[PDB]
Amino acid sequence: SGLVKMSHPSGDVEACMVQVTCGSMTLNGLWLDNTVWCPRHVMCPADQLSDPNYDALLISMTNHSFSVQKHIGAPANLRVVGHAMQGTLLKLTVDVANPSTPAYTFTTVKPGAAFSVLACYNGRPTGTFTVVMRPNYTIKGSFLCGSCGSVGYTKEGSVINFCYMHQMELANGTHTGSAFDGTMYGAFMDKQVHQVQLTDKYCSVNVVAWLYAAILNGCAWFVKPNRTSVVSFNEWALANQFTEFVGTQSVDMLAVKTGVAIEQLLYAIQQLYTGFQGKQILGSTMLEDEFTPEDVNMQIMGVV
Amino acid sequence: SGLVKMSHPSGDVEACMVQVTCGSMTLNGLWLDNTVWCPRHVMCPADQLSDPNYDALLISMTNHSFSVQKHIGAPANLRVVGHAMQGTLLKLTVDVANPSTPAYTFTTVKPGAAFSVLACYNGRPTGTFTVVMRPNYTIKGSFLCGSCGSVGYTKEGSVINFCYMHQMELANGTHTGSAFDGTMYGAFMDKQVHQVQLTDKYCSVNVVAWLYAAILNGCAWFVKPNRTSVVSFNEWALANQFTEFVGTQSVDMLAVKTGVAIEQLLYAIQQLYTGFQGKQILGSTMLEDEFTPEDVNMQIMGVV
Repeated sequence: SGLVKMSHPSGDVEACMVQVTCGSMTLNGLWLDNTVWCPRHVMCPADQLSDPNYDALLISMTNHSFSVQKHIGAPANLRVVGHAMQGTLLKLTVDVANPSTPAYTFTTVKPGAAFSVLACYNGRPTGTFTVVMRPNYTIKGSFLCGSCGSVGYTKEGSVINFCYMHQMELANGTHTGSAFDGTMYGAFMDKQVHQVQLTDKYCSVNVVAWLYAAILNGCAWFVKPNRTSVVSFNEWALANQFTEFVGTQSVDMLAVKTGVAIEQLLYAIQQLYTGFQGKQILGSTMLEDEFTPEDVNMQIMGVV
Repeated sequence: SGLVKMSHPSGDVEACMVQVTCGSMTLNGLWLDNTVWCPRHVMCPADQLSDPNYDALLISMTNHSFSVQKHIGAPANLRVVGHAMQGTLLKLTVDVANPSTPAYTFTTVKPGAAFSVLACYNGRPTGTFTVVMRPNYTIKGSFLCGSCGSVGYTKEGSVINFCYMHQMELANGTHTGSAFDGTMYGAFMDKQVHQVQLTDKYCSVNVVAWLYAAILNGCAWFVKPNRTSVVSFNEWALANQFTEFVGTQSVDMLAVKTGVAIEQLLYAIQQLYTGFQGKQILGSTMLEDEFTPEDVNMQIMGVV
């Protein structure tokens, strides 16, 4: 038992991390097959970061403009034999295939979904943590200068699904990055200008999962017969900084196991959101929304 | 910026994980040099887990009684050529040295200290997370049947300091394990009998670090001129389920950087522990105590 912020083991992804240098900029890249992915702002002069012209920067580059170094294991320089731009990423082609390329896919995560991040500096992994894509298309991470190109991923068995490449800090503790089609989460521009974000909201389905997690761990004082329907809750949610609730089979599995209906927990939320008035739930005194139904099923019931 | 639950990259330790089987029990082991460490309850018959006689079980074993399998990378069976007991661990000697043995040490962590855990099942890493050794010598982890032998570690540069091998669940979400001298944290016995724990307490020095972290991230409403001395706070702490505060250079670095005295934050705690009365600190409405001064210095100020 117990529910904690859990990340995937990072070794498979560590073996794919490299350093990319262009001009007066160095950051991290992802080496899969003969391709190295990295943020395109590696091209920008380090003092021209407000409104860059990336199309103009690209045409001014040649293969010689890039250097790719692997540090992990034993050092190797990876010769660049092609360069292309895809949205806010560069795709560099190198003359050697990564012999440690995992089985992988690319995916785009939606608000409420969790993924692991491997934070890297100068091509060297330094830490890993798990985040949830927020309803305003940011993540609440921990990133400093040097961290761009750090990657986020989920896994399906042994298959790694790469879903995030780190690009920027929008406000204190508030971050975003690219999917591997080169689109920025939240459509934020990769330049240093003021960019407003939507307000953050509670991820209702994750709150419901965490309440089920609390029940499964001996904590159920908040459960009453009273019910709020999904449709009624969702109208309320929009008025009160909660996401609309969408049920899944993963949530249903928790309702069956506990015998507590989703609707009982929707009512509870509506009583609990102004505060627990002295009480605690799994050691917290506010609603927790970064544990997904899949996370709860995996950690507590051992189901994947 | 941003402060999150951060773990070390786990790849170096993944390469040391193996499966150990004895009798009707299988669990995880740690392979360093020619040694494989694992919990000694792998010896116990799966239906004799209340009061085992480990001395008697040991003498009934031979090298043939153990099988060690590596799954990571390409499978290998590691021939056992010696067995010994050290407290609540077995030390198995195998006929091949792990070619991926990291630079390492063994250490024993103290209450308030954080470390990374690599959770493993059947010799296969499944997740990683960070915990803090609690004041009652337990950790708040996430572990199921099959997880024993999972390891915890800190790092000093490239050196891995192994400090925890998982052994048992004491209560819901409440765990303990061995240091590598074979002593159990909290002196809990490796048998299935009722074992009382001391009450948990807030780790005051980590609360202070987190408040400094809040200041560094634009959150400082709780700072006032009022001060409480360390000696006065510590008398109070013992009456109110807080640890006694012990300053360190790591904390001093935070006080200098922010210009806020430790004593101002000790006063704040004394006002905040009954609740924040509607307010929040870095998205929390209760005191957070699992971020250490070193963690805050590393994540926010980039200092190690």
